[PDB]
Amino acid sequence: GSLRIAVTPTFTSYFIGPLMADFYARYPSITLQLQEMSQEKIEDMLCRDELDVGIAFAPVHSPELEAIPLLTESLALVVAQHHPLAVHEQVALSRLHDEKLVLLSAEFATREQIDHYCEKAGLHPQVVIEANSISAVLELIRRTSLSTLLPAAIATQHDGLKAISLAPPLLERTAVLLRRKNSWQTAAAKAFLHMALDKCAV
Amino acid sequence: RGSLRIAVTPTFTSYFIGPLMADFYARYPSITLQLQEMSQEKIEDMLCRDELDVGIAFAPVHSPELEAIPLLTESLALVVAQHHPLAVHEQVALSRLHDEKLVLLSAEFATREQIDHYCEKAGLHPQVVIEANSISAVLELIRRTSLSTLLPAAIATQHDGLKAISLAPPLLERTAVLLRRKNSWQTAAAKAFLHMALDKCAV
Repeated sequence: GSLRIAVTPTFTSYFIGPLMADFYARYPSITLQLQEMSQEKIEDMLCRDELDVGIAFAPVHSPELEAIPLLTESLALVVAQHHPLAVHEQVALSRLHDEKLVLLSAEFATREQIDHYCEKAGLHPQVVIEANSISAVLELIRRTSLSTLLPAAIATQHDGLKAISLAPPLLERTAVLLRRKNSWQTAAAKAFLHMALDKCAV
Repeated sequence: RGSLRIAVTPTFTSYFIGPLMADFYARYPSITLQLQEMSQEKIEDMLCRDELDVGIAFAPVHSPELEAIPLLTESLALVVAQHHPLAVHEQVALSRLHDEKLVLLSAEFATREQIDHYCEKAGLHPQVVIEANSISAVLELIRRTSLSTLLPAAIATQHDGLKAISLAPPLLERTAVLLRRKNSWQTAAAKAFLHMALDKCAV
């Protein structure tokens, strides 16, 4: 194998795709392996040299891993263009109380965070639908007048979808690139790192 | 105004379940829905333990306590972007796979397993340059490259930039099925769901 990549669920919906596409077009000779998994798994596998690169969020728990700040992803209210709030670019955080949501199941870290900071903010929106797949959530949102909580970037990837900013912010996480320290990377791994970083410089 | 737990195999998530769940929700907004995609072995098991109300997978069903209602016929196609050299065709010879550089689902997936099986059976050994454990990742990769993939043609009708090329002869054809535990009485939500799923397939 030439390059094993693992990322937490959300990056699969807007980040890793465009990146691996570019990487492949540049170094077609390198075969790629991509797996979306929980940060615990990514960290574990990187320590066991079962993965070359990882993408997750701070803080990193394993001391043997190095973390390179990638980007700051903040959750937003993702809706269809026909959702009554779509007319806005930003709405009060208090708007969530009346939102009927479609959320990822507890399995996902994002959901976990949503629950934590919602209760923290005194917000208890009604979860009418739950799914264990981001795409399913997006699919349901496109066809309904419901909403979801996901990083804003995912919305820029779909026309019928729009990300509404929350004021004040519910959750903001720092995306990071993970690799095992004191471990020499292949030329592929290094070019990967570089490219990932060049993409977040815009 | 209660609940309804649904589970489907990976491929249905990318074209079937979404539109159906949205319709069901608009029709019966009081019912809270639970959707989970997983291996058929898990769906079957969970249905047996009354942990799921409805399942969607393929024939043959292994568990004898489960009932199986034929839903539709899903056949694998070569899915590519519109800028893919073969996109101009609607159907191509199965032999064209030898020259295709693919992006496929990993072994974890049943579809992948099937592909590897019938490919070998057909004497086809295409080169897999990229593997992922998510259909969306595969599709995302195909849209931005000139690579192809093997997935049920329907998936393509959900994306503009994508197109499904029919294979002649066909590589794989599976029978989609609705799963529920027999001798088990369904809720009104479960029943209405079953109905809607069938109305959508002209079944």
